[PDB]
Amino acid sequence: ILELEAERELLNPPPSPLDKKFEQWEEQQAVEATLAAMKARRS
Amino acid sequence: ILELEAERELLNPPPSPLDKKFEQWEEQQAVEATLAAMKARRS
Amino acid sequence: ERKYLELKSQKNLYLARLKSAIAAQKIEEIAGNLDNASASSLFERIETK
Amino acid sequence: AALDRGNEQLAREALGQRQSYQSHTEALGKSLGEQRALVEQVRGQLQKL
Amino acid sequence: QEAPEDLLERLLGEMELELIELRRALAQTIATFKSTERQRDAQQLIAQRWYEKAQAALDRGNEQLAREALGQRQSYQSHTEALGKSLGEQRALVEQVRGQLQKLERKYLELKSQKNLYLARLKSAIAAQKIEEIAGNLDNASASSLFERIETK
Amino acid sequence: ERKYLELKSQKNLYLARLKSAIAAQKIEEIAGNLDNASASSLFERIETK
Ligand SMILES: Nc1ncnc2c1ncn2[C@@H]1O[C@H](COP(=O)(O)OP(=O)(O)O)[C@@H](O)[C@H]1O
Ligand SMILES: Nc1ncnc2c1ncn2[C@@H]1O[C@H](COP(=O)(O)OP(=O)(O)O)[C@@H](O)[C@H]1O
Ligand SMILES: Nc1ncnc2c1ncn2[C@@H]1O[C@H](COP(=O)(O)OP(=O)(O)O)[C@@H](O)[C@H]1O
Repeated sequence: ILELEAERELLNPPPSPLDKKFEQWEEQQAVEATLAAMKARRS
Repeated sequence: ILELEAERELLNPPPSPLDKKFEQWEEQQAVEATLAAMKARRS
Repeated sequence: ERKYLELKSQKNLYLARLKSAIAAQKIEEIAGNLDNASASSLFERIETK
Repeated sequence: AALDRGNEQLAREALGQRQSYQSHTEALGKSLGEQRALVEQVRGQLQKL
Repeated sequence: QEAPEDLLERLLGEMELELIELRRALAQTIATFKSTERQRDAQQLIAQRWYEKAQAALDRGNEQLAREALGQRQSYQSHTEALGKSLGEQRALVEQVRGQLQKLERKYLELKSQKNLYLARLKSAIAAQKIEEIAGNLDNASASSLFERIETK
Repeated sequence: ERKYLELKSQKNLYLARLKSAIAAQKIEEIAGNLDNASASSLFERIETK
């Protein structure tokens, strides 16, 4: 099982942890900015 | 193992340490100059 | 007899995992990634054509 | 916007990261430069022939 | 020796075939690296059981019994330490291997992307030589140009 | 028996390293470096042709 899974990951380099950090790091502002405007837009 | 690795390096002279020094020595200004302009271009 | 069942109850589970991964390998190699630009992805081979 | 929150440290990695990509762009730009003027000479031979 | 152009096509075909074999082999290395690590966790779990058992072993005041458990788990701890060191060297070894494979693949393309370009130039010039010798220049007046040979006829 | 496994668990690792380096040597000699200008690189041999 592990033999096959190893081939796929190498042939398709998964995202680097730094890229993962940025992706989630971006979403917090998006939800907070929308939530920040949620209170403002409603009031 | 070491026998083969020895042949490759000799037949393809790897960069000299002085060349390595210049390469990294150059990048610091490039990132700093871009970062120096990053603050300036934004503000 | 008690020991016999504990094996069979797991054999089906392993086969399912094996079928899942083997298929996944088959799918991925046919990914046809556009970025290859080497004919390894059949799509880019078409684009060259 | 990496340091827009004041997160200067994070922006350091990005600018350092993109330099590696820039190296490939410069290498390819030079490679095409010689090819561009090479084929144009070939076309002249075919047309004259 | 053969024509230099013919070798180029054959040589790369061998090169591409070899690379995937390297890719396949490296995967098997990862399997053992992961397999032993999973195996390592099992042993310490067993030692934890004895330690957990030894926690209440003397809870009844039975200090003597707990002596055997703590002495027993030391043997297991030895294997854990031995394996931890073994993985440490393997972990940093394969990572170096992956770099060679990735660099080789990047270097591989830069050759193929140019091979087709060279062949086109070779076919262009070789044909040009073939055309020119059949130029049949009228000025030769020596039968070298087949046209003037006809004129003599 | 305990000593037996410790050997087999490493044999596969050594073979992988051996296959990696042997292939690397095969690739490099076919590098076809443009700078040779001596026909050692098959590309420059073509250029002379
Ligand atoms: N971030 C990326 N993710 C996946 N593939 C990429 C990425 N960047 C570049 N590539 C492509 O991966 C390919 C690997 O080269 P090649 O050996 O021809 O394909 P294969 O891996 O199928 O053999 C390159 O041609 C390149 O265009
Ligand atoms: N300006 C010119 N350009 C090309 N050919 C010429 C010119 N002036 C004369 N010639 C011809 O070139 C020929 C060369 O001689 P010959 O050796 O018989 O032909 P080849 O070069 O095919 O062997 C002469 O016979 C002559 O008639
Ligand atoms: N910085 C360099 N890196 C690699 N090769 C170089 C460099 N500078 C020059 N060369 C080339 O290396 C070649 C070595 O000569 P030669 O013995 O013909 O090739 P080989 O090493 O394949 O036998 C020279 O012909 C030269 O053109």
